[PDB]
Amino acid sequence: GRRPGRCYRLVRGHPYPKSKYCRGVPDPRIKLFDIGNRSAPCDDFPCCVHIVGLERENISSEAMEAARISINKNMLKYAGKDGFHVRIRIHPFHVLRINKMLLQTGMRGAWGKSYGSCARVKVGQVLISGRC
Amino acid sequence: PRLLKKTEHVVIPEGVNIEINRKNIKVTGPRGSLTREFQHPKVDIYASKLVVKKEGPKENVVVIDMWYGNRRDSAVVRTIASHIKNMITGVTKGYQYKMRVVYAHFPVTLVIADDGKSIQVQNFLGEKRTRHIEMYDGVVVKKLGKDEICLEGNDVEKVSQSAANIHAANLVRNKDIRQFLDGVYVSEKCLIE
Amino acid sequence: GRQGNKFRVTCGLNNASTVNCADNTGAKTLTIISVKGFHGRLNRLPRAGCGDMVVATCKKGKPEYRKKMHTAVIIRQRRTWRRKDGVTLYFEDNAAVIVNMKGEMKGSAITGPVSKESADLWPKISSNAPTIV
Amino acid sequence: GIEPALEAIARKYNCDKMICRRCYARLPLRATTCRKKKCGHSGDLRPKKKIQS
RNA sequence: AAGAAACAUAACGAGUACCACAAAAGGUAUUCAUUCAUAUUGACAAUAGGACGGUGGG
RNA sequence: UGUCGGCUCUUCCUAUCCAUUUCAAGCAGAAUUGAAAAAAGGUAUGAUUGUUCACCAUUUAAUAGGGAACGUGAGCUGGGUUUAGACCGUCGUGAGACAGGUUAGUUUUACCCUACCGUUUCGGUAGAUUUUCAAAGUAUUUAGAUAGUAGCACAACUCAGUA
RNA sequence: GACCUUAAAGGUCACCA
Repeated sequence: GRRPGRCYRLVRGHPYPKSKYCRGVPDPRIKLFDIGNRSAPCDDFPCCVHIVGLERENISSEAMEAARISINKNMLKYAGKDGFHVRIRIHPFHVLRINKMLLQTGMRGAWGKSYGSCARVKVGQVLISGRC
Repeated sequence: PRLLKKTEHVVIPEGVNIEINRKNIKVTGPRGSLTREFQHPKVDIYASKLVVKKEGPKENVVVIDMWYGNRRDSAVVRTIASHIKNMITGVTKGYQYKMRVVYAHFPVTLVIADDGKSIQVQNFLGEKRTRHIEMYDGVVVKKLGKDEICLEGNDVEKVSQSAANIHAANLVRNKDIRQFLDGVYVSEKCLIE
Repeated sequence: GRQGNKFRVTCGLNNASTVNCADNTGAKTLTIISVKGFHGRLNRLPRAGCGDMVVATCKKGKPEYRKKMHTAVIIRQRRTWRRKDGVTLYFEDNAAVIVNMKGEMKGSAITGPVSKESADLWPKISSNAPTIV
Repeated sequence: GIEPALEAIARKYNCDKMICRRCYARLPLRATTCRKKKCGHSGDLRPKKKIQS
């Protein structure tokens, strides 16, 4: 049971990181951010491509993890393990909030609970980069 | 892009006489006459003498010309030229479409009228309904051998559509067409002469 | 298992109509539940005439037939119905015989007259009928 | 009871065509685009499945 | 209110902001532009021919 | 602004259940499954429950999903809910409380305007002048802008125990 | 869900329509 992606797409509110004031935050889906030959010398791979976001929006941790797996499976099949190095350059430091409602419930007197994590990106910000 | 001038030409052979009246070409040959109307408001059809060979002499041609006009319109210049080329071919060496009858178990008997303006397909896949299929004017059916017929005529559009009408009247319905390979199919299309 | 068509026979037997069983199968009476081939309508009750195969339950009979759903054929009815040749006809009581889907009668004998319409529809009933009226 | 010569002309008229995965419509062999307008002129097509035994 | 040039228009497409709605995606649909290759002494499309021997390994 | 459901009746939507026309299948036939055109026509009978819902037994070509002030009470009913009588259980010292259960409980007015259905009365259409013509009145015979629209479905024989 | 208590577990409330 997860809310539609359109609920938490727009960048709203002050940044709300996980700290001593924000407790009970679920672990983000994505844990590995550098994939491929992370130890390859700077001269082996001269090429460079980027994914540049053209929108100011929230990117959930699930979307980054799905993209990380998608590139991993496709790139391993094509260029092999030791022929590419992809680094994800957006981290889920912003924590979303959900106000779950159970009619015996309070109507509007409540402040949301932690729901997930997302990366507040902006226009022209590099999301994922890779060298081959 | 818009083309300043797109042109095409058809070579008129000796036994062919062509007269044009406001995009209405009439072609007369040794096998008869053929009139068609090309109602496109942006083509100029006129007969002239042109050198179309690399080092050949002048010859009577029909020039289909359309001036400044986009690629949607310009495509019709060669379309009309092909129609006129087909019309010349029809009145000199007419077309014929050799259709063949394909059956698995039930034999199909073809009954052709005496004059040849109608056919009759009987016992197609055991069906009791008998198909008639009328023929266009100028198209004549006849029986070549066994399970083979041919439609003779001067206009390819009349001969080709009449041949397709025969095939389209003998379609298998509600059955696997990959297994019940039945009907009348055009084996090949060729010229009488 | 029925053979051929049946002309118009006005249906005087409704849903929940109790008929008699003319067979020798130990079932006495059946009550019609629904009629095979009946085309439904709003608030309409299922209707059966002579020669109509109905679905009925036996509420009176020997234990292997009571409190069960069987299939029967109306052989006679008290409702007056008209033949095509201008003959107006009706019987003394509503009766039926138990047949299956294939049309063979479960019993071996029929007591009382059997109408022509039910006799022609089902060849097995006519063979075991005493008289055909 | 059909000779192989007549098989070729019958199969071509019936079997040797491509099928749009979105139109569902019958398309020629060398086509590269769903011809019908309803399917959006899609670009992914598959050959008609051959019979087998 | 007249003239000018274009991308549209074979469709209930377009048409006076706030305003009375439309998205991701797809298209050998069309227009312009950029980058690369072949562009001729002969590219692409087409018609005609060869497409091979050890080797059951152009 | 009379608050549930059912009964009666009309219309509308298609995100279609059947019938009609097509395309696809891992479609041999039969039975099926996915999709397109199409909303003109059909889409039932009962046991239990106030029920909407649900679950069973049938039948049918099918027994599809929805809107119209959660359509419809000066259209009905009053089963339920929801005053005032009474009973039980739990709670409360008590009066009393209970989305806890049970039983009995008044359903008013159209004669007004419009809508709809039928039905009368009065009024009436501008440009021709061949007296074999033109016009007005009365009467018959016709005419047809527009509006509605109607026929559907199934079964049996033969095809054929054939493909 | 809310309040209370224990070392997750219970206990009381969840009403007028």
